[PDB]
Amino acid sequence: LIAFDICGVQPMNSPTGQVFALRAVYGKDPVAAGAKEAFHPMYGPDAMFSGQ
Amino acid sequence: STTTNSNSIGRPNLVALTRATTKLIYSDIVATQRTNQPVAAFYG
Amino acid sequence: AEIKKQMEAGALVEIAEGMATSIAELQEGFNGSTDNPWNEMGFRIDKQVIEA
Repeated sequence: LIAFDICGVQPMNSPTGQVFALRAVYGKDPVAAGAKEAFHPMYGPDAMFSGQ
Repeated sequence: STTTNSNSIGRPNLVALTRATTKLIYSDIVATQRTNQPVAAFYG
Repeated sequence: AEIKKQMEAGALVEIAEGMATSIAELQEGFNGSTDNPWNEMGFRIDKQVIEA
């Protein structure tokens, strides 16, 4: 076997658990259509957001 | 403008657990003594 | 694609810039100023559930 050398495990201590995730979001409303992710890895930052 | 509308929650606090059971009152109602045989016989 | 062509061709050039002190200094109504809010940001926090 390949074991799980190539996967996360995070074993459960209760069936059917869940995972949370945090996105930093700019554009006043963190929950809005079109709001943007502050640290998205593919998309660059709005270099002028805090400036001009 | 992050508010409680944004935050997601893991699970609730149970706070309490209740079981609905009959208060069983028979000990104070029936005189009794264990039988050690398949049949009991009382004397009048 | 068209924007990238103009960008590559030098017609459009990436730029970023800071803000004049005279604007930033009174941002949010200082000295009786008006219609000058700050840019704002936050975070969200969402979740995924896994069935066993």
